[PDB]
Amino acid sequence: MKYQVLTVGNPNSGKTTLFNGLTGAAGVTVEKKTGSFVHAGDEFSLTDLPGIYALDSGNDSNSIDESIASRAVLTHPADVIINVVDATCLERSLYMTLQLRELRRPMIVVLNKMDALKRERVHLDLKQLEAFLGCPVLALSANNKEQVRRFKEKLHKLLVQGIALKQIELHYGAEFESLIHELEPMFAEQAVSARALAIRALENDRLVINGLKEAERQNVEQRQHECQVDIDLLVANVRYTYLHELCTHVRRTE
Ligand SMILES: [Mg+2]
Ligand SMILES: [Mg+2]
Repeated sequence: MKYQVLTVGNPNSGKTTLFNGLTGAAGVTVEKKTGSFVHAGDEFSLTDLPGIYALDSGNDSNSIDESIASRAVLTHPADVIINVVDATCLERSLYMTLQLRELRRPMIVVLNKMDALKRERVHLDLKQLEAFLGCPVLALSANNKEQVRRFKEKLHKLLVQGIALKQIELHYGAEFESLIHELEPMFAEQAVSARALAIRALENDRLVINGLKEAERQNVEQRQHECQVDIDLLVANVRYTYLHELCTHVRRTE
């Protein structure tokens, strides 16, 4: 059975290096490479998504690479999404990981360059990271082809066994959570989390909004204005707080 795998991550996070090591052999050719490798009589079509720092659609140009990647994660179905994070800049790369896990999609966090972090006298509790994120957090180094081969086996087992996904608990605020629950039913029948789609709708992500009827569009529009706090400010603040406490727990100074 053929399995669709999406490799997404920050630019220069090792996301590209993993894809080339695994698969061997468009209009966004910056970071749109499709590859294939076979393991245990099953095929693995991989799509290297452009390196991005956050999720955002475009049509405004200068953001085509980002728009392509954001669109794929939100529409293009995939059996698992390999999110590569560079341990050296841990906090920076986790912003997309938070948005990714919010989608409630099969996810595998692959921590890269863990060896370099040891040299900086920084140690990481990968196990504690797995508990907070609720998704498989695997650690390797994409440079090591030996470790890359070991990763193929872990992925195949994980894909067949099923990816256990413990929903991330965020609680932006009852003020925001009330609005989210009111828009959740519109996105029930999707491929991504209905909750996440409403949050993106409340952030005025036109990509999600354009799939809405004009009437439902006006209903969503009104919710943005009938707020005592700016949606963008509130969402960003909650996301930052979670990231900071997460990093301070799993990290260790010497
Ligand atoms: Mg109200
Ligand atoms: Mg209109």
